[PDB]
Amino acid sequence: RDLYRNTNTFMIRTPIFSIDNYYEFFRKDGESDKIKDRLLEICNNSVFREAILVSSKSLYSTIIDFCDGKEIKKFDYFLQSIYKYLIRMSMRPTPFGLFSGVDFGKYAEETVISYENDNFKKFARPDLEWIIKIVKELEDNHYKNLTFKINDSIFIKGERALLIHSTDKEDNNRIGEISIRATKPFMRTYDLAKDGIEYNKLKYILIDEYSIEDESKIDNFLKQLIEREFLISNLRPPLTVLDQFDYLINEVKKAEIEIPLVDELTEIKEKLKLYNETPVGAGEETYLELYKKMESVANVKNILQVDMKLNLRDKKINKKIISDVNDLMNILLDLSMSIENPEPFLSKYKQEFIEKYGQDREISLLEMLDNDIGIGPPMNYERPRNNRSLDVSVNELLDNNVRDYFMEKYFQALKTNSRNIAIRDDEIKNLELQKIDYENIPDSLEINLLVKNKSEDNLSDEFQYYIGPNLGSTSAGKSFGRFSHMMSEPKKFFEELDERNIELIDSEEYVTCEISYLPSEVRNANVTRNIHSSEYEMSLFTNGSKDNLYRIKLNDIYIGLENNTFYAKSKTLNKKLLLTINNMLNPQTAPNAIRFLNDISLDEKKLWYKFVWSDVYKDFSYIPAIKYKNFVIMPETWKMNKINMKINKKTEFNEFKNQFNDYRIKYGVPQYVYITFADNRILLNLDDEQCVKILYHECKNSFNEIILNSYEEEGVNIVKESHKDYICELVIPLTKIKQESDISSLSKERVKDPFDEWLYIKLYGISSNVDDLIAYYISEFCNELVEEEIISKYFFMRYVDPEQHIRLRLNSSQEKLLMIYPKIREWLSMIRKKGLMTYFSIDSYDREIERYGGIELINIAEKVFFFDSIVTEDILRAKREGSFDFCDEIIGMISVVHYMESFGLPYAKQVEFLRSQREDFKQKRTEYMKLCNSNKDWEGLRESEEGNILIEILNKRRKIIEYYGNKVRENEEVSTDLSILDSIIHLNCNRMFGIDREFEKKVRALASHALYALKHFK
Amino acid sequence: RDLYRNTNTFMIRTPIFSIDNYYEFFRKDGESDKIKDRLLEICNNSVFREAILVSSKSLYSTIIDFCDGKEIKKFDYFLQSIYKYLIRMSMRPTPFGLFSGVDFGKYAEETVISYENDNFKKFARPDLEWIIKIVKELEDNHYKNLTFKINDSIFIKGERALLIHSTDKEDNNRIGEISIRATKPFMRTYDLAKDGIEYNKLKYILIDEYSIEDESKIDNFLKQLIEREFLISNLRPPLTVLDQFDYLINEVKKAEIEIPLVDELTEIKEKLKLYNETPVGAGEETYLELYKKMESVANVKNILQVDMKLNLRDKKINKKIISDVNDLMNILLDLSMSIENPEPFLSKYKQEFIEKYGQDREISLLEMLDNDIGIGPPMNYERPRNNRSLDVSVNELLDNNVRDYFMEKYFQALKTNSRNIAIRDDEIKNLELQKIDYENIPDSLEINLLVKNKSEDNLSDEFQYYIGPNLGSTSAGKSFGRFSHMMSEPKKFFEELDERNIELIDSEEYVTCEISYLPSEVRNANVTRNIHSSEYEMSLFTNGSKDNLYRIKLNDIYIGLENNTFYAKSKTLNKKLLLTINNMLNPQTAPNAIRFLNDISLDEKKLWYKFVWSDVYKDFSYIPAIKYKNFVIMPETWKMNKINMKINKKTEFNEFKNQFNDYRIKYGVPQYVYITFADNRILLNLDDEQCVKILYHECKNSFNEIILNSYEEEGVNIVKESHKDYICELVIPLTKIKQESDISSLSKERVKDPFDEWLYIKLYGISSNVDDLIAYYISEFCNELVEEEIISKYFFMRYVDPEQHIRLRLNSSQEKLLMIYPKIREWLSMIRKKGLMTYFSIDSYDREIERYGGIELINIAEKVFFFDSIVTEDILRAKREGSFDFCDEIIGMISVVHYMESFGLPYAKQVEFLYMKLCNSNKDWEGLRESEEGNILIEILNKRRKIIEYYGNKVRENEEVSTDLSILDSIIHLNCNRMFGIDREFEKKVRALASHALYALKHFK
Repeated sequence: RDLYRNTNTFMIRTPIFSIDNYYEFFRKDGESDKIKDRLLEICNNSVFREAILVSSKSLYSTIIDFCDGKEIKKFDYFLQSIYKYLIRMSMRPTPFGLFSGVDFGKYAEETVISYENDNFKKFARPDLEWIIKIVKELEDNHYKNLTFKINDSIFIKGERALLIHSTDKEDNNRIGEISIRATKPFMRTYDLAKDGIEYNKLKYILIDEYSIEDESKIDNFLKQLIEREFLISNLRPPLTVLDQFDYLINEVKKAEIEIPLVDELTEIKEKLKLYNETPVGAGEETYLELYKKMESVANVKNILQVDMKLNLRDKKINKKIISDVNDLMNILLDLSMSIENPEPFLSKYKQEFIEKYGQDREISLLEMLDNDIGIGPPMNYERPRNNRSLDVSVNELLDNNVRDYFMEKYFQALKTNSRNIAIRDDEIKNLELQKIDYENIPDSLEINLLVKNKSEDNLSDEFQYYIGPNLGSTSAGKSFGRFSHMMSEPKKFFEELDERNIELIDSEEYVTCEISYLPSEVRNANVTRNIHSSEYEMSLFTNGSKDNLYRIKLNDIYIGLENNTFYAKSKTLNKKLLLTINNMLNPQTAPNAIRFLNDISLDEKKLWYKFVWSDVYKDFSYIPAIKYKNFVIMPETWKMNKINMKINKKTEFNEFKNQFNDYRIKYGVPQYVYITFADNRILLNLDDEQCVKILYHECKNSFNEIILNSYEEEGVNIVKESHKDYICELVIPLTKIKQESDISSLSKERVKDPFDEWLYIKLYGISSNVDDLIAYYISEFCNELVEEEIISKYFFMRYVDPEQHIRLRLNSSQEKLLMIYPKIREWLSMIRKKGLMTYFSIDSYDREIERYGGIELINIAEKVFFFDSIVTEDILRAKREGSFDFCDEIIGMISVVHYMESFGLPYAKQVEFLRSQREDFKQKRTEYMKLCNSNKDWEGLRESEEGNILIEILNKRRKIIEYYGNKVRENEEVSTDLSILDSIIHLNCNRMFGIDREFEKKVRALASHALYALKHFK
Repeated sequence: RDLYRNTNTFMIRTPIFSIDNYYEFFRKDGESDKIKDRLLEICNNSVFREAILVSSKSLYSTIIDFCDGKEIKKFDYFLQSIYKYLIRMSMRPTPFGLFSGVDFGKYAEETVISYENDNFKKFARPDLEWIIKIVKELEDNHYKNLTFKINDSIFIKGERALLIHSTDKEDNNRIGEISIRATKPFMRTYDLAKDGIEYNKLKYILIDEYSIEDESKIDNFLKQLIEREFLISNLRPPLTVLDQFDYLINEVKKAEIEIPLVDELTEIKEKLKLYNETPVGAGEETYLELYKKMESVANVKNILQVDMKLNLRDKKINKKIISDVNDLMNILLDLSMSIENPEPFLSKYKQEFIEKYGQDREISLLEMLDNDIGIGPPMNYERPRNNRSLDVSVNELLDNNVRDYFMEKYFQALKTNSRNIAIRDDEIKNLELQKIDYENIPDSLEINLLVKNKSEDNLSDEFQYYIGPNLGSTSAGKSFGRFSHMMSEPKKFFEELDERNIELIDSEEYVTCEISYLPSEVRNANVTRNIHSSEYEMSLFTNGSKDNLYRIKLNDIYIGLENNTFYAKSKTLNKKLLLTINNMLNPQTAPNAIRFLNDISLDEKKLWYKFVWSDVYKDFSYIPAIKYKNFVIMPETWKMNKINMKINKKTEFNEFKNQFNDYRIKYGVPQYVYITFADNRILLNLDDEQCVKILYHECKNSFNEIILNSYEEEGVNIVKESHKDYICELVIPLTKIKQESDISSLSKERVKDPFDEWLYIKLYGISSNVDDLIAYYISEFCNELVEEEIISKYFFMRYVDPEQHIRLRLNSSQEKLLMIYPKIREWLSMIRKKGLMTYFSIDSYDREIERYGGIELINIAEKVFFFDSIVTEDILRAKREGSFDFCDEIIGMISVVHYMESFGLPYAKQVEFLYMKLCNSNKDWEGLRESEEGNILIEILNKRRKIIEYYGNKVRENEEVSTDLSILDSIIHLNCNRMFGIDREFEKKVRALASHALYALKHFK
């Protein structure tokens, strides 16, 4: 079965020169091997010169001097640069500058890709580093004309206000939290600037309502907020519009400011329009005029960004490619089921969240991630690291059968001297792996493919695929967003993706939202400006493209768990958010909030390019190519270490050369390899290429990322111009086929200080005597205090920190509790002297209000816990006194059944409730069916006087549970009271038996079979 | 340079049959391949029959039927048993039964080992299961005649008393503690039976002093103590005497009991003497008579234990062997430095011990290991597991360069199709590993070697060595003690080991102590009775061999740390204990106390047979042999899994046979291999060998312990009888060459309850706003309580228990602390409402009495902490106001130097204990007082000076205090914590810079 379908279009990538320029440069067709000579004939190529100019203006100036014949001092460093760019212009399809370009194709019944005469169109635009220099300059002068909004990242925490990264930053301050004080005039500003205010309109209101007299005090105040980016002006362009520069000119035209600058920007816009029409190689002088004019307006290092479009004549591929890729995804998703814990840090974080907050609350995203008021971030987040000493250990738990399979594959490959390992469908089927569930399949993806034709002599589309060095991406659209200004109809592309996303998810519960973010170092944002079609937008440190009706704020995002998976909800909308980011922003370097919102959008989905064998082979210096059918998934690879290569920074060439030839002979390294960083394809039978090799080896300390990969050395290239071959990469986007409380964390209702109506004691060192201490000591003392009316009620339960303890909670007034504490000390000293305990502590009681039904019902649940304590004490005593001889399993079963009977869950439901969560251990059938039958009044149990004692104890608890059950059903705001019933059953088991998960599981199984067998009697 | 020297002697081990009996049974020289005929011929061999009789009387009875010509039921099961025993009699030197024997050799200038005609002596003696079956019967009938002692394993905990393993146990009970109530008449008996007492003398004291009037009450009391083994009778023999049965016959003569039993025991003793005189094979009829006599006295499964001595004529080996083993030990101890954390679980336990008890306390062994009053055992101990939910993840931290070295070795071996990997001294020297220290080299060891002539051509001692399957032992004499009754002069062997141990350790402080333990399942102890020459003995559940002067009791042992290594000490002796166990008792199944005492004796020593490459190759299904010079360190090995042998329990033979022949060719498995369990050497070219293979493989589910190892296929055997080869194994023992408080844990002095004169508050949620919370809020509130005289003093510090918090401690009376608690509540609510904290708790204050000098000086240290808190608040406030602008590093250095100066540690010591203008304290910090900033700083610090001088003089005045520099170091660590919190890097920097500045000032001091 096919799991994915294609979209309407795909991306084509291709370098500017054919492969012939590469082989011809290594003297393929000419005897000359002079160091210069050819070096002059490459610098006479105008397309090579213009490509260098747009990328590195320093290296350009050296090439001019070289053609002038001037002495160039380094020359060594000069050759390395020229060689590396000549290679990168012929061999690396990845699009950058003018070295490589992009185009968009369509699926067809045949493959044909061709170049037109009018190949290569330029798309130049201003760099964001340059634009934002002008924005700051203007608003630093003319702010009285501007309109301001509050920064949507703001968080207000007590008397402090915060932003997600440091602004107006300081080396003495970035060592800790940086914040402004939330003074009353700041809180007034926060309400006025909510949706934009004119500067003069804001100023006079503050001067009015605070009198001040000194006008300069308010000007100085507002300047601080603007300079620290708590206020954002209208001039700053959105990243989500199609043209940031046109936006800025429009805004300065609305303000009617700096009229001389408006003309200069218009002239720059016209010069830039002229430059984009010049063909490649003709633009050199035109670029320098524009670059000089822009440098005269704002002096920054980057100024211009340039892209180019291939402008192909034909651009069709045989849709057969989609049937092949669907085969690959099946085997990879099957293999993904062998890893049991693929995200160990996020999985640990769920346990911390549940232990703090339970299942029934939604928590503010910014509170939750805070170190002081939250639980902090996951332990692998490096922005504001978690300051707690938590355990960082992890294990993904690979299946030992799959570890064996790949190790036998490796051994057989070495023994037979095979350069590749092949996996096969029927070999994987024999592994007996668990099948993937549909909800775990990822909803869209992108894969990068190099395509070569396997034989022209068969006159057929026999294609060989290699997965590209970057593999792909986790969502369709991320690779395309960077080129939205080059697409003919970008809105129609993203509307399709948005429609298919909405089609795959639950209707009416979800809305789509885009995340947009401008970092402090704005060079990084030049790849982060893109179009989108999500309904809502959250724009941080920038103006948004959306109207204020569709604007979202970080302090409005609440996080919850459902089905053990995280979701995000907007409180103002009361909608769940489906979150998108249409660009290749790296999550691991973003602030923790953005990284977390990225992570949870992929929660419980498989990551398709996380390969199982990666951990099996991580220690080998050599790995064969891994392939499936006609896909090469990973290339053949070699790496270098201090054992196999013996190199120092004091080592020298010729000495390295001898040492490296021994490596090539020992490991079989072929003539062509990639050096897997930015140096790429190296020809080893050429001494200048080994000079690149040694310089990298020696900077990389002879180990660091010195990884060699084989070249794609079979098949032939599919893209041709006349007779010249071009190397070509496809990006294929795929979409999944569809298969049919307001109580705050520190409210005084939730958290009770010591002696604030409750005294909460932890008793340590109890494990050897737990049952005698409960049944005798605690029972007598607390039941005496109840009769003297000193306390109204108590309950206890057993827990584990490191070390086991009893938790004992007493309820009264603060006055009465402080009055008796001296007698509690004497009591606990007497217990210690007998050796029954070691030490104790007093703690804050944190009330689980939402779990037991809200602020009304938890008062009744705390009475239910009081009566269940008494019954437990009485059962433990009668058991110790020998008054009956039932096993622990029988007492558990009877207690569970008596709970459901008194809570009022009718028999038709009971079995299904005790299911949904011992077959040969039922062999006591007659005993269990006799005892668990509640009919008449436990008639089968009352048969023996031992059983009569037992039921007369349990019935002390009955009437309060009935009352609690009726109120839970009487409440219309509470639903699935079966979750409340389940919670109180766990606590009774804890009280009687302690922590034993297998024991509790046994009691619930062993009682579903007796209730089932009583079907004929109900 | 040689690290080890030989002892006077070594052990020789040899099977009872020559290897020719193996090849002749697989038709080496025979055309016939019938299963019978040969099956009849071996069953007519008298040595084989008696060997089977001594080991399994069941199978012996089947052999007799088979020779009587009856038809056996199983027959197939009959074949595999006879094959397995014939092979084990021919090929496995490990001594057991009559299958194999032992002898003791001496070193010489040349090797010659030869059998005499008088070979093979029997050494039969009774089994302990039978001895103790008889002992229980007598002490049940005749207890009134016996003398009794307390069980030396006893522990008393509050009102309960406990033993280290369950007695009179119950399957419901064994899951938890089992104990007797320590009632007053028990505590009286515990004093009376200290040195032993007669039953009547004990009974009538108790009856009198408790005036019980009903005599039967005390009888029924003492019977329960005896049945539960809280009392031990004189009849029960020591495991550490030479003959347990002669001891038992002697004690019943002293007691005069049951004289009709005593003559029967004496006659059993006589018949046993005659049996030991019979040659092997001649004894079947005499064994059955003695066996049936003994079974008539006590019916139990085992009854008799038998060994045999080889009685070699010649037994010299060339002393050259000792030089080769020194080379092996050099290269192995060199490799051992590549692993940083080889005992991961015990290192965690050292951290938990430092956390709970610190560096200055000695803790009772049975308290420390207790789950409730102690910290429990290490997390890998299986006898009462640690019930705490700790993280058990562990890592040994192998050096990445050595992993690379071994991985390129393995790749190169597979590529060249080589069957072995060789390690070399110069290759290891290029790894640039750290050098092993002399204190880490283990004091003694034993190594097992199979020895072959590399060739006969020279008639020369060119030897090839294979390390035996069990490798060796951690201590000299562990392999030997099991044969103490067969040695000619056992005391002279064990005396020289004790003397060599006493010579290696520190004089005067140490004594040697033997641990002896009898388990509840006594069959396991038949290998645990041995002689020793240690000065003291601890005997558990048994009588000892020593007088009461030299008896040690388990509740007398205290544990401490020194130099980050554990030691054990006796409180009565006031001596450290050098602990010995001269037998192969497995520590991993012993009670937690015995396992911990074993682990102590090896702490911070290397374990020589823990091979580094064992972790690197653990995932591979084939491994070449690892060798060095002329040692094969590990054999070549293959293992089977569900990928390479697709077999199931439903799989039939023939299909297995075709499946396996494929595996052989793919992996190159040779003709002879060991199946590494109790089936051992297999000839794969023979079909019944394949039947043994498949039978094992099916039960082992095609995975469990199915490891194949190659045979020692080159060289020739060195032991000959005329012209018959025997396989021979040596055990070489070696010894290292020498290179020249009374305050209990729950005393009211130590632990203070909440409001018990101390109020101890932990404040959470504070990490964003420390320094402001200290300098303003805590400062202004607590100092105002001192002015009111509501509290006498306070101090604070910063800690982590996962979450960061402040620890704030206030001192007053209980009545005053309960009176003001409402205002403390109002105070902390206001701090919370500003968002400066989240929640708080009240905790017990556990005072570090021994760290700060004992019960008197601790009261002064707590005043030093009070004045140091005030100075920290003042410095933090002045910094926040900007009254000075020094770096944190400057303030740290000045405070450290001011501490040493005011504590009175002179300059000549300061640079040994650990900018120039500021740290020069001369005149009156005159270089600092020059600026106004420096005058403000120094005036704050001088608030602290007077109390530190007073404290320092009292420390030096108390002659009971030693290394007062540890007190100064402690209080300097606290000052840094208050100002900067927890950052180990920053303090290390601050101290380093201060030392450099003080050293540069030598001309000025």
